Amino acid sequence: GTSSAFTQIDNFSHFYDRGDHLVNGKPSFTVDQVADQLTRSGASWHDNDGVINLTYTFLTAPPVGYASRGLGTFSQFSALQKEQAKLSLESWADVAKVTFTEGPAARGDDGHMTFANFSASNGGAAFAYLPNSSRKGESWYLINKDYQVNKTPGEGNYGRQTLTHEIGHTLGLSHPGDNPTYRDAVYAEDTRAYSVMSYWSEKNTGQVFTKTGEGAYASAPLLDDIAAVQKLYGANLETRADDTVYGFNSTADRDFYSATSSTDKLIFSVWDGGGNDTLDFSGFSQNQKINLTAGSFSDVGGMTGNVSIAQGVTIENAIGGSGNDLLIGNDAANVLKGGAGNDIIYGGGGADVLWGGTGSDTFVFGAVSDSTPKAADIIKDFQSGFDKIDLTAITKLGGLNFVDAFTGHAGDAIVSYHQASNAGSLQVDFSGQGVADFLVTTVGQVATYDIVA
Ligand SMILES: [Ca+2]
Ligand SMILES: [Ca+2]
Ligand SMILES: [Ca+2]
Ligand SMILES: [Ca+2]
Ligand SMILES: [Ca+2]
Ligand SMILES: [Ca+2]
Repeated sequence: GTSSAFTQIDNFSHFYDRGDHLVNGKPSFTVDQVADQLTRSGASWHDNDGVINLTYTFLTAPPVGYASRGLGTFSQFSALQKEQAKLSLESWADVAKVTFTEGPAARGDDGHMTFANFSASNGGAAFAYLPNSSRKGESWYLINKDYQVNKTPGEGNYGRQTLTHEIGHTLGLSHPGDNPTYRDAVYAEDTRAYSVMSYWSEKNTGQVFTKTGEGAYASAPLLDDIAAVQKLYGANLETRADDTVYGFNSTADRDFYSATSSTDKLIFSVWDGGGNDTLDFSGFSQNQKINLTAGSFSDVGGMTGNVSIAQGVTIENAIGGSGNDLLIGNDAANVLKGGAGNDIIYGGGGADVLWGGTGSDTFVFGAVSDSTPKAADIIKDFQSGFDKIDLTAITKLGGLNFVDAFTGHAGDAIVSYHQASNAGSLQVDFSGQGVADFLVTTVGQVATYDIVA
């Protein structure tokens, strides 16, 4: 078998797997299957420049025919709503080739949107129309004494998510399915852990973002939303194409990608056009499970399934917090830092740079190709007697034969140390060709007893 450490890594890497199986009695849909689902109406704005340029107006007066809509008193968006709306608009433009410019409809634009409030509850909390309808571009928001959610939209609250959700609808995204409850969902991932378009909470799929009496809602497009809107309009590869840090010490310049306190409730899906990026969750004290796999989910900031990387995005670095975290790299050369606590770090393929941080850290290797002589990982702060290099996924617990020189026998391993440069190394000849086919270098001495195999 393998160690528990490896099993924890493997289990997490597969924890949110989607497609080809039932979950909650419903088919599990992959991101692409949901992208189709969310765009099943066939409505979209049309381009051309290969970009959809929309204009939008915060209506200052009721349109012609307004009174017939049964919405009651019309009112213009407040400055706060306009500010939040713009942030919501921006979060969509960030991921797909659609732009929103405040202004009147213009012959040069691909469509025009309108935003406004109404006071009669009968109109519903908020609503919008698909771009193929006669009321294309419109979204309306209820505000009255009995319903105040839309009066103060803000990062993380439902008021902001409503703006995001309604704009998504005006862009052509349908709600995930047609006294309905999650039981009526067409697919398993129809919850707001995967899409802001969903009516159902993340609890239905097992994620935990918050507790009773508190609201926690992604302010920006989530994993499936991004897939859906890019399917419609193409991915916007221009955004944050330089190096970007998301989370703590964020350089993403987006309120929803920023954490400044251990109590922050991050719920976001990372879209990025390139560069050398980092998910920095160093400010959290809770156990985290960070997955750098494209399209995968992470448990961040004491919550679960709240962070994800959009399909097509390569995130290279991760920094855990003070909790006992799991860090899973991808094929790229990753820099993974555990932070305090007892972490389990899995670099994956490519030559990685691993920092255990303080605590007792375990560096897991699941395949020889994870760390070869020509592309070796380096553990920058290995602490013998406390840290561990775990090769059980490879050796299946068969053990290693620690020698001073490869004898041509498979399983032979060599622990070396270079006192002058405080550099250590673990070489292994798994295949038994008489030469190392696996290599891990360290800063700090490694002893045979620090190896789990
Ligand atoms: Ca970037
Ligand atoms: Ca990158
Ligand atoms: Ca940690
Ligand atoms: Ca650590
Ligand atoms: Ca890697
Ligand atoms: Ca590696």
